[PDB]
Amino acid sequence: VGLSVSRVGSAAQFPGMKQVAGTLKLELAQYREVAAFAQFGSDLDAATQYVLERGARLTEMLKQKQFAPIPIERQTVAVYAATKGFLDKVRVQDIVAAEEAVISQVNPAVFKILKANGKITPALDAHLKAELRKVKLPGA
Amino acid sequence: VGLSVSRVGSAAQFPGMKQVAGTLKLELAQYREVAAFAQFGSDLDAATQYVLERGARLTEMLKQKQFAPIPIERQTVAVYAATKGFLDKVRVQDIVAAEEAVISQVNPAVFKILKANGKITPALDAHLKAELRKVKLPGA
Amino acid sequence: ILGMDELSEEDKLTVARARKIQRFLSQPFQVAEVFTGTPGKYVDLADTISGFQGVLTGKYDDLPEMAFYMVGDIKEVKEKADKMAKDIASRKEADNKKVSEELK
Amino acid sequence: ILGMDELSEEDKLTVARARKIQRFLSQPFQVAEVFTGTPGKYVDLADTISGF
Amino acid sequence: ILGMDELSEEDKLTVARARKIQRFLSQPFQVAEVFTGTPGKYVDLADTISGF
Amino acid sequence: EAAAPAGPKEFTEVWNKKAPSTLIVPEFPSNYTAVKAVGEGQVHGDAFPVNFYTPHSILSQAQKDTVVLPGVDGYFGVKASHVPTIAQLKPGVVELHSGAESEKFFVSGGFAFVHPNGVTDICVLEAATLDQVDPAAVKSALAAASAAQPTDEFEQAANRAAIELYSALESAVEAKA
Amino acid sequence: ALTGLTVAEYFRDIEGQDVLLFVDNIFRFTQANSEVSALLGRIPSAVGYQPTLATDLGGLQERITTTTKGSITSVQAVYVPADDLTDPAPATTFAHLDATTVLSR
Amino acid sequence: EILVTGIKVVDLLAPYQRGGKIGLFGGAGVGKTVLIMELINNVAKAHGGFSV
Amino acid sequence: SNQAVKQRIRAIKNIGKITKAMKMVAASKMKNAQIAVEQSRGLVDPFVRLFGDFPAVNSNKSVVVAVTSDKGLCGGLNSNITKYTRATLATTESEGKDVVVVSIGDKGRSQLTRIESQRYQLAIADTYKVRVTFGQASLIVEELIKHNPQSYQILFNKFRSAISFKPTVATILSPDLLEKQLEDVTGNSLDAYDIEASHERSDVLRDLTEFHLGVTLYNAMLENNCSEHASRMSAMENSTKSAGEMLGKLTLDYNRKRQATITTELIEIIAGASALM
Repeated sequence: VGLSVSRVGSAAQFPGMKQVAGTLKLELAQYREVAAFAQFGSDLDAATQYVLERGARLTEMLKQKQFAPIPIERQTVAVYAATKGFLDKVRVQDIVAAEEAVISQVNPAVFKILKANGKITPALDAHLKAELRKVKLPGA
Repeated sequence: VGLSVSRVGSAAQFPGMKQVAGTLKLELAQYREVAAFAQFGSDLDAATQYVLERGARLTEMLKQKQFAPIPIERQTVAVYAATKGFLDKVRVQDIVAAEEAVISQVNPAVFKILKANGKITPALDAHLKAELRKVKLPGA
Repeated sequence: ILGMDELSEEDKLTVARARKIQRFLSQPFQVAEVFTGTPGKYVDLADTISGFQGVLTGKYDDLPEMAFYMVGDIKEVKEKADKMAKDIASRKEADNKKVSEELK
Repeated sequence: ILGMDELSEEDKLTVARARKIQRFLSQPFQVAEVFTGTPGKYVDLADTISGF
Repeated sequence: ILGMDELSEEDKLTVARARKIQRFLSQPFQVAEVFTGTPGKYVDLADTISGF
Repeated sequence: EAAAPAGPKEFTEVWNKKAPSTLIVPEFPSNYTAVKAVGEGQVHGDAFPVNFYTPHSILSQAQKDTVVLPGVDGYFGVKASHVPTIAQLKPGVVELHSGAESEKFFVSGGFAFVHPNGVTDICVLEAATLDQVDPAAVKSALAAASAAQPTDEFEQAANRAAIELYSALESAVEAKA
Repeated sequence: ALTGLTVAEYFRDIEGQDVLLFVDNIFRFTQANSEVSALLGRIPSAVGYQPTLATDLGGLQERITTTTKGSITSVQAVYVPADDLTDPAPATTFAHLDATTVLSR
Repeated sequence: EILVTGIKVVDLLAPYQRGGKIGLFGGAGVGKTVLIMELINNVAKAHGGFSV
Repeated sequence: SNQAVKQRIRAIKNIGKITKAMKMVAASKMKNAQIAVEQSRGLVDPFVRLFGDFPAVNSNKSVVVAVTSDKGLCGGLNSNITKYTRATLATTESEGKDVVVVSIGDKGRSQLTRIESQRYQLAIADTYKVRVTFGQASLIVEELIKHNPQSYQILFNKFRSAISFKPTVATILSPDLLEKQLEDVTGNSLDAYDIEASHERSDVLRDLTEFHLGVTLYNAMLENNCSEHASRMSAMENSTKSAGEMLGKLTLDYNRKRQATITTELIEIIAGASALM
């Protein structure tokens, strides 16, 4: 994600993604910087460890299995529920279950709204904050 | 020795020399990995320094003297003397003084038997196990 | 090969000054704001000479490296150092008093 | 890298001797007097053999 | 660089497991029984997956 | 009298105010010990715990029922619920007894403590066992010590310590079982 | 190796069998084709190789496939010239290799 | 699909694609010819196909 | 120009084997001190369960001792306690006390002179030449005892394991001036300990705090030695990885330069030949 740039598509994309995607870019850039700064674990600052936890969480969120297309409405929710909290309860491991878990356990009515509207309205932002806390997450 | 290989291998090696060269190149292969550690001579590990001084035994054993062709029996006698440990009392820089203190010292009885025999019999092995003990090697 | 630990203290001073003036040549552009969201900054020549003379002599040695990254000039460096310090503690407290109850 | 502290006083002797050898393989020539400052030496062979 | 008895119990069980797996990857080959004596053993796939 | 309320747990909050906040608080030797002084108990019968120490070794930390310390007012024995004690020891023998077994260790001079919890902390520099000492050169060592008598007070103190140490070694080598 | 492919193709298509092939040291087939394409006067390509390297190696490796009749699985030993995987002979070889098997000392 | 050659390591770890190409990074004396002969013997014994 | 990148590969590869040797040296020497540190840990608990732990006391004169290493291959060790020296010397100053900063080790005078030189008096070097011995500790303690401060602070890294090095302040107070004064809680908590000394308590506590300073300074310059071997181990396995990745990048650049040179000098021959015939 450091060398991969596409500057015609940014500010030309799906804006409901683009709300959380800039924050996602900053968290991935911070994870790149602190992973370069800690190629080996000897110094613990207890707030940079929040970055090193969040980045290894988001790296596990973004990676996927082969031949598996994911539509943009099932992608905005899965990056929304990871750029924010709602997923720090697992260490790093069962996010491979947690992404399909949060895809399954949300109302599929919100997917039509987030697809047709184009962006995360506050009328849908409060629903997105509301649904994301009742999740039966398999990670504990 | 680390690069120069024979693709035939030991299959056409002289037997008797095959009894000793396999251990010789094994200790030398351990030596070339424990090489470039002789400059930290003050720091021992008591076993890496044993194979280091044995590699220094054998690497200064195989020196030649400018159109000095040696018959195979004297070669394998000097290799057995350096390999099993009969020159561990000899220091590093006087083995080329200690080779002739084996070859000029033991009788030509063992040499003709080793040439006409074709392999070191355990009777001949025990013969030269004691015959190597009664020679004037430069020890102190 | 060795790291910043092996170097002497004047060489750590040189390395710290060099990293500050190495990040300080960066600026966000007014044409790069179409893919970044950061507003572009025009830097006057007197402000360049002020900021770079200051980081050469050592008027701003207390500031970290990231205070000089993507900044206009030496006023905005300390303005970003104010912002950089502030978020290191205030990071929390958004649980209640939100619009995200159901009835409004 | 380090600087001659970690050779356990066996290799330090040959380092000092090799520095003496590298300095002793200099020779001010009879034609090279106009280059540095020094008149030239025609060194005989036995001097070199016994010196080294 | 630390010692054989140094590592924990969570890893040295895997050290024993890898040191018994890596020798288990070997196989007697039927074309080499003309100078090894032991006859070869052709292994199926499902038996390999289950027994590994 | 005690107008400085110091302490390791108070040092954390007075360290948080002047040092920058990026560093962990440094540790203290109170965090690396658990056997305390006023922790009441630690006797549990006749076996009281013994912390026999030495700068270069630890020769005993197991529990004993009798320890005899060569104190400067004489040898005295330590029991389970012993008195709280700060004892400067003469150069002599300490006596380690756990019961029917008895092992004797010659000590070179150094303090010894008993705290109110019945635990002991024997703190001597060179604790030489009697099996590694000799009875041969001790008389020659005293003959050296009973010879050089100059006027310096420093040499007088060191030589008197030599006489007392060698005579204690003689008394603790001649009467052995 | 085209003669080897012909006897393997007769064992695949006519006999209907599941044939193995062993191209011995495919880098020397690359070297022989480089020699015949430097011989005829064609301009040599990168580092020293023939200009027809990719197509005259793909003329060999693409008769080695599965068929509805049978299959040909080929086990080619690959030697890397300077032990460099940026060299064009292993770079043009490894775009056809499916499974590599490292033998160790 | 997969080609069951019979060896545990080349059927388990790096499987032989039936119909595909195989790379051997051999050397000298590491038993590459014994590996070739055992592969031929196993495929001709089980899968009913010859070798070249 | 292709001769530079081959000799640079030659340099970086032997630097890699040098650090692959010195990681063995440091991780070996960490273990031969490990049969002594827990033994030198024997005398550090009775004094702190006897004297308590009272660092934050308003001393009038104080000798802070920051013991460092000898050879500067530390790796997060010497400058760590150099900043910890001012970080634990600044929270303790409130009324302008006399401060005598003492550094043990050759890498103490190279760093502590920069920040605190006006309060810097003694620099004890070559202390890890052979090993650590208790009479050396008694001698450096006596050279501190020539002056009569009101307290001592001993800055040293506690070797807990090969990853964690938390620096510690070991506290040694002045016997009649501050040690017996700080024990005054509803009388004296020391007087329950019955004295068995020759003279009074006032000159046996002098002997006790001199022994306490000597023991804890011995423990400090042993634990700093073992954590120095551990930190040189943790630094020589980063130089090995660094001279591994640098060697990989230079080997890739050597291969690219090799291919570019052989292609250019082949193009040279073909352009020389086809423009002839």
